[PDB]
Amino acid sequence: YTGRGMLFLDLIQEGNLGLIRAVEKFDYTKGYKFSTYATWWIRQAITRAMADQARTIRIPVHMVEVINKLARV
Amino acid sequence: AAPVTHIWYFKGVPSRLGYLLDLAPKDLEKVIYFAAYMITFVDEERRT
Amino acid sequence: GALRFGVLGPVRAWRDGETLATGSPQQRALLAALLLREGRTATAGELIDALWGEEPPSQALAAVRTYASRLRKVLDPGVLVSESGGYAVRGLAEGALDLARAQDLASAAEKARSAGDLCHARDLLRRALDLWDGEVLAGVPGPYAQTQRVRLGEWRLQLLETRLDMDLDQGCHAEAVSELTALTAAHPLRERLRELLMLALYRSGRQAEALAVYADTRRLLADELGVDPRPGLQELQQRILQADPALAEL
DNA sequence: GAGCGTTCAGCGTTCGTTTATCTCCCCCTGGTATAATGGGAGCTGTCACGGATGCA
Repeated sequence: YTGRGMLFLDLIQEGNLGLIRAVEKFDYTKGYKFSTYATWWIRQAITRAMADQARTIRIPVHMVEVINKLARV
Repeated sequence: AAPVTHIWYFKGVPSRLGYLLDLAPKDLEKVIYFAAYMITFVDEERRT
Repeated sequence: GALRFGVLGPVRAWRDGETLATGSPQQRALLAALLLREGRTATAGELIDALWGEEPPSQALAAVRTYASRLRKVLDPGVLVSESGGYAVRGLAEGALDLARAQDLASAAEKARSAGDLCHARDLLRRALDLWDGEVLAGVPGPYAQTQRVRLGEWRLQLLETRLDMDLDQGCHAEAVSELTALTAAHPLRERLRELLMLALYRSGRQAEALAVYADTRRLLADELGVDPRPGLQELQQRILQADPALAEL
């Protein structure tokens, strides 16, 4: 997700918040590796922050998901 | 939340930074940008 | 079910000939303020200003909303749209508003004048003037309605002056004097109406009475304003004094 | 007095008002369970002058 109005190092720090979230909600009772669980939370934190901090005029999160959806189609 | 240091007063000619603390500019680059430690204080009396 | 609206008198609405209950004076103010934009949306700010001007009550916006809701109960669904936080009247047929109907007749009359059909032009103006059911926006409070009373009342007089000229051009001098005496009593400072009356009197041969019209008017304008009549009135007076034959030929 | 003539009157009588209720979408937040584990990347050549700053 580099090169979209957010600095590359800034993306790492916001994703880093997602990682600390994931460890508090992870356990061995599920028969799966930590890597599969973590990547969901990493992607969530990065994409939400990108929605909330890239544009000069802030756009609400649900308008942002509308425009990128229509752009791709 | 955390204090920062003015770009003007350090990182310039040495007539303005001045070596007010006897530290080289290479030394300063290492400490304020989190690459090397400084001993801000010693209990030299305790140690004795 | 065809909605028609009247603003050239008391603010009225009809549906299939049945009279609709347009409500309180403030609702007539709101309706008039919305009707005169001809489908352009009026913001809530403009509607508050239209009803109360510089001194709105602290909860005026809730009152405006109440009046807007009540209009929806008497008018058909979908005519009163809610748009951009304001309201507009939409979906009316052409000529549903008497003001538009009066405006359409007046524009055709100008073409008829340019085409030389003075008889039809007189009839078109006659049909137009009959739409005035008294005072425009009668009994409607608020500063916005006040501006329209003066503006549209003057426009009625402007159309009235033109019709008399066409009537006088066709030789109908004797009918015009009778209506003009009532009009000059109501509008004593409107010098153009006295100009038409004096010309009508001369063509009706009442030169001495025409000169009597000048003497009270000249005194009256001196009494209230200290001003002489306009040069157009002075030259017309002189042409009677010179017995100019070119005034009597149509 | 007859018969009607002006004009307060306070009183109703609901209509006037603004002011109080009450139902609804943008907006913000949280959550997904195979495994996934250290960047691309854009440069580069003016010119002189001087003083700091490194190092034989």
